[PDB]
Amino acid sequence: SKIGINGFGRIGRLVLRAALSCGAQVVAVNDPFIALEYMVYMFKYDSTHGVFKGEVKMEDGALVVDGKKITVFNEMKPENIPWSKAGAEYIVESTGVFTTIEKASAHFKGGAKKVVISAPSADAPMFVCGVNLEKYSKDMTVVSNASCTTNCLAPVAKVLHENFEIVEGLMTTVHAVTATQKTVDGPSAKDWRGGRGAAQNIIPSSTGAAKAVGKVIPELDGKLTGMAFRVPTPDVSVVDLTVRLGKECSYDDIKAAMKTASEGPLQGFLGYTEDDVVSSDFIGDNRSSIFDAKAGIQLSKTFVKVVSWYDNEFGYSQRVIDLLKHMQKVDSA
Amino acid sequence: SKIGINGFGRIGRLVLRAALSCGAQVVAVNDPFIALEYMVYMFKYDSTHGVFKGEVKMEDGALVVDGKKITVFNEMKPENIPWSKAGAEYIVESTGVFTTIEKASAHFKGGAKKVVISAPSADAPMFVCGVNLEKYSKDMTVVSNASCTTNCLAPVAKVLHENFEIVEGLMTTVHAVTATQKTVDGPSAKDWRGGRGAAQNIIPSSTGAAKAVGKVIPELDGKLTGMAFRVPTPDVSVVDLTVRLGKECSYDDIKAAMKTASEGPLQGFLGYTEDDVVSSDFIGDNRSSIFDAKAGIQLSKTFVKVVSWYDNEFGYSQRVIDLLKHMQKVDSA
Amino acid sequence: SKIGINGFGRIGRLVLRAALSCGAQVVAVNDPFIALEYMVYMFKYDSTHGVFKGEVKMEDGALVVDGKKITVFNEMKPENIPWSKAGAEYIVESTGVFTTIEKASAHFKGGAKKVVISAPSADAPMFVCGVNLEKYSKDMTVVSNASCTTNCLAPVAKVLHENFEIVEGLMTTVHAVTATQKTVDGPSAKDWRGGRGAAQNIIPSSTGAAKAVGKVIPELDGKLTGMAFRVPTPDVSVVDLTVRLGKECSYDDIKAAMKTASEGPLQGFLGYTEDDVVSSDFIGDNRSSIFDAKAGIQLSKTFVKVVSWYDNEFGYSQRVIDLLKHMQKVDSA
Amino acid sequence: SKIGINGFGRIGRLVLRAALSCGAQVVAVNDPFIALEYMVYMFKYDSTHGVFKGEVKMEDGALVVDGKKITVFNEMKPENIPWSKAGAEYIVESTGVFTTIEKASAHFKGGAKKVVISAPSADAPMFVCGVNLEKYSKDMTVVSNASCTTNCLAPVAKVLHENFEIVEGLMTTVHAVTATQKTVDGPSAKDWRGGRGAAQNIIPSSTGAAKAVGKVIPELDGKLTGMAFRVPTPDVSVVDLTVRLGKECSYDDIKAAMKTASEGPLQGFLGYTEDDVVSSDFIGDNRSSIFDAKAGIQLSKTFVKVVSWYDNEFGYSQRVIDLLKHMQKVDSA
Repeated sequence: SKIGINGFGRIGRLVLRAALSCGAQVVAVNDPFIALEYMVYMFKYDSTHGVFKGEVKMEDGALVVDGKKITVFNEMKPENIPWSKAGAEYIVESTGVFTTIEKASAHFKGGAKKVVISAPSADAPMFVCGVNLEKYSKDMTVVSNASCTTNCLAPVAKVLHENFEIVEGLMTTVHAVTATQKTVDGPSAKDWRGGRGAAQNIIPSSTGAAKAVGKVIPELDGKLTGMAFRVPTPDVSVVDLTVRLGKECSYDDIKAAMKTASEGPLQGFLGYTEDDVVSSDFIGDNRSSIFDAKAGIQLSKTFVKVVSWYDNEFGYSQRVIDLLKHMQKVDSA
Repeated sequence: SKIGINGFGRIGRLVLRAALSCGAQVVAVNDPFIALEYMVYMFKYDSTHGVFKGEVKMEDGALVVDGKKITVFNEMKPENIPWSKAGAEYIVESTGVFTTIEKASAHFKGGAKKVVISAPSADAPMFVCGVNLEKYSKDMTVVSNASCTTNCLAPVAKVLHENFEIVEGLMTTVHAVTATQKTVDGPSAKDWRGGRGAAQNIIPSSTGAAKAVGKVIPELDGKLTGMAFRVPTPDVSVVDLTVRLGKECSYDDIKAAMKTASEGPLQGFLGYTEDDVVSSDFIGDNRSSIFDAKAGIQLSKTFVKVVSWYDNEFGYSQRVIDLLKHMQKVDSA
Repeated sequence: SKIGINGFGRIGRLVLRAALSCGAQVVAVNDPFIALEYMVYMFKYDSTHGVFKGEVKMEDGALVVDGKKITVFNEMKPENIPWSKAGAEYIVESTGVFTTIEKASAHFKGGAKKVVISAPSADAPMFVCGVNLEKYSKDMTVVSNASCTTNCLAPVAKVLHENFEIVEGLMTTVHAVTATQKTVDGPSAKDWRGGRGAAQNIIPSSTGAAKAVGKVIPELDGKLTGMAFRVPTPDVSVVDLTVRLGKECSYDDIKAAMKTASEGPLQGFLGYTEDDVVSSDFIGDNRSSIFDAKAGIQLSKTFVKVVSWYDNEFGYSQRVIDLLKHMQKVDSA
Repeated sequence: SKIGINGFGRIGRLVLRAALSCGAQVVAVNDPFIALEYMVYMFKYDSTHGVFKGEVKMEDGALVVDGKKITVFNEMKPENIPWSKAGAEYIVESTGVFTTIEKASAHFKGGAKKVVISAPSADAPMFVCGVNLEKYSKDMTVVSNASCTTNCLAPVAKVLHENFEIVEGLMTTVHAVTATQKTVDGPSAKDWRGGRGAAQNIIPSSTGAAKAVGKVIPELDGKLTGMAFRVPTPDVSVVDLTVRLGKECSYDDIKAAMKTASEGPLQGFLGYTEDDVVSSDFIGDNRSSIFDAKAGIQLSKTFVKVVSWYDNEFGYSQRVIDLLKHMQKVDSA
């Protein structure tokens, strides 16, 4: 294993924090606007997932978590980050700014070599664990792993459709506060309705069902669209999908299906429940999207609605490491 | 005008304070577990809509609000509440415990006569402002006015449908906490997942869109269903409805259809905006349902989603007041 | 060991939950208002501390947790609960209604034997770990363990005082919502300003600075008093304590005083942090009170302010376990 | 009357909307990072305060509110702002950046003349309404007007002291969120424990009790100091003062010192109540500081604790208004 974490906040850290609990190589970190000694404190403590326990302290000028020397670097320009002097071959791009094959590639200049963009990209392919896989192979150097939501409907589409089809469909995500969403009104000079007070409000949000779904499981590319509400909730989020379906079924079969798949092949990615209630239970639930056989579920013959919940902050976080992995296997020879 | 408001917490209250921004008659209130000096203090102040101005004091042993003595009484059972010695014509039920003609009816015994249920009834007619109207005449003694969510969907159904037909559809209301929602887990002995931490979580919710709607705008009795989530938000609540239409059209006209309404006949009930953002603004917006033309709206050819926000606590408040009135011109002759 | 936990809400549970991370003996549980089957569900799930892993299910008509048969009973009257056919000698009392020697003693009639009140009581002893101990011996049958604030302030008192003496103090507790605190106003028929909306508001609250502290640590019994603020927070709580000191010293020795103590004697019960920030970290932190060296601290000669945070839900829960324990050692022989 | 408001967010704004409720002059705004038509929308609508009714529109390239052409401008450095072509006599400084005599004088260069610091300064005088007054006269061109908390303490200390004296005192401010306080952990490079997540947590806050009170009411420059907790709460706030008195007296006369002051001199600045509870009622209460008489107030013969709330957003908003007014009486001749 060998990895690298360009920048580090929400994704940046759990991705790291994830690497660790999994079997991922410690690395190099590189985050301007955060000094070596804030990261220790800044990754050791977590409002929502919280604290940690490793040997989390600095030493010979860098971060040593759990007794393992992970260089940390800084530079407001990646064509500059070392990985030559450094020697971490797989880089993860966190930042937010550096989303396109053009903006990533830039890694190398410095000295570097293979990349994964932790967000949705306009040119870069767009892996999602279920289906990612095959579509994926070694030609690929700057792969991109489509978001949290996409990762939540991905699974859930695949089941639904292939198995009953999906002819047309809509989706509501009930997002739970994000980095952006301001503490109390203000600018979103671009994002305007989320310039507003993030804690008193139910606030719409343009999103992407369109996005990876079409872009990942292409038989679709054109049948799903969808929206989002951002709510006080600190970390969960329930994706709301309604389908005109195709193969008349019984809400029931919706059940069985997702179950048969929770174990069969979506094994670790889709989960399935009926042991109800839940709510932002999932907080810390390394998973991908879980099916709630019974809650917010409802049928009308071939017109159905399902609920799937994520953990936005870290189901995804585990995935980057799984995307991250999978490739090594293939990539490595 | 003579009123009566059996009980008073959320509806009981704002329906009190409703009455007086109108041209309503004061009365008699009758809330067990609540003494006269609690009420004044308990009406003067509202965390959500709050404070007031009225001459808010006890006098010659009853409530005097805005220098206009309105009795108040207490008894755990309405077949005993005065209205005899009282002289309070139309009586409104808030409590919750007394929902059906069987249970309202009982009013009389004490000495009574004219009544409306602030909630869904089993047997009771079920007027909604827009449509309620002509279906309703004086045969009806104990008529009910189905709820908050419903009140927000009538309007929007009736435009949509009548106008593009609606063949099948689905709905998500994002409720904002209620009376019920435990402040930190606990029994819901009957209502289990909203027993849970109503301020950490998004919690599913059986609801009634087929409810009032079907049993209000008959032609549908059967094509709509839906569910709910209670989110932190102290007072708002966006109704999400998806429809397979009937008459192909373009989310556009969904636009003008709702606009012509807001003005034409759906005057003061349905509202419509295009000046976006909005959020939990609506707080204190005597209205009923507001189409949000552009927000959490999406089209796909004859498959669509519309978004309208309520005000659970008092858009409905003004309605009882109008169901309440309407009743009088007709009823009184 | 052999226990019994009469009832189970916030305390009954984490008290259960408690026994088990220790080496406490499971038992019998006895809660009107809750079926067997809802317990399992109500015990393994938790907004704030959540999920568990236990062999969490029922069997030959009881609760088996982690393959260990704990009987469950329900009766609205404890002089009625088995402890007889039951064989469980130390009962714990969570309810809330049964706070006095008079009220507890009760137990026995049915058949039973030895008890602790996880509440503050009129007449029963009032043990708190740090100090409690010695003043405690086998005479006491229905001894009680004064609350969490107290649990919070004993150590922090005892350290300051014995050590720089303490001539007069005041205290503010920033409490973090409770069972009571209605989700949207309402009755508080005896408790009024915590009948109001407790997710919108900073709502004061009478409290027991005086309570258990005088009553626990004698020499004070007249020098401390306080108040509380309930804030949105789901679970932590910070005691703010001002003292006119006695022995001049410097904010500093306040520091070593507590640190030297974190290790010395208040060992597991007092904490001490200089590694700042913290905030409602402590979430799930089996402890007692932790002193935050530098945060919410301030000096001026011998007039000072100190800050310790709790975990009202579950530092306290460990303690009942400890109180519950020690007794055994004394009591048993 | 002529005003001018450099920048405009939380204060900038309500000082606009404050002026207006007044008899202030409209003006010209000047807020880089915000377009003419976002202003209008951003002036119009408020999560906490909200909406308006004004003739809120853009016209001949400026904002006309309430049919009053108030010019707007944009550039990232006021030594450049017009006020010469322009003609708005008194400039008010909001932004944040530009807090010193040095920093505002800067204004001039462009063309301008008179100024106020809606913020604490290091070199600019510090006027609070109660005491600012006389200390103030015309040799002062770029005057400063201490902040929220201060404004809340000023009156309360002023009565207490003068009147019972104040020897040693400490304070707790229970602030409610801020422009800054990140909604999900994160940077606070300068201010770290507030970089942490503002919505989950109770979070310390350095403050200045020391600040303007010392530098306001001369006589104390040295007897007080304090801290702050931010909580969820969107907008209200309560200053917690504990004091070693000097003149003995008893909780009570604390009452009437404060009550006779509301009427007498602190007339419309300190307000005082006993019809208790309140809470984050205050929301929009043009005022300054209100003494809650009986709420988390406690004596012990010359050691007390008085509680007073503010409305940080806009009690201070009206103040700028009259610091501003007053200046004009004098300033003009």
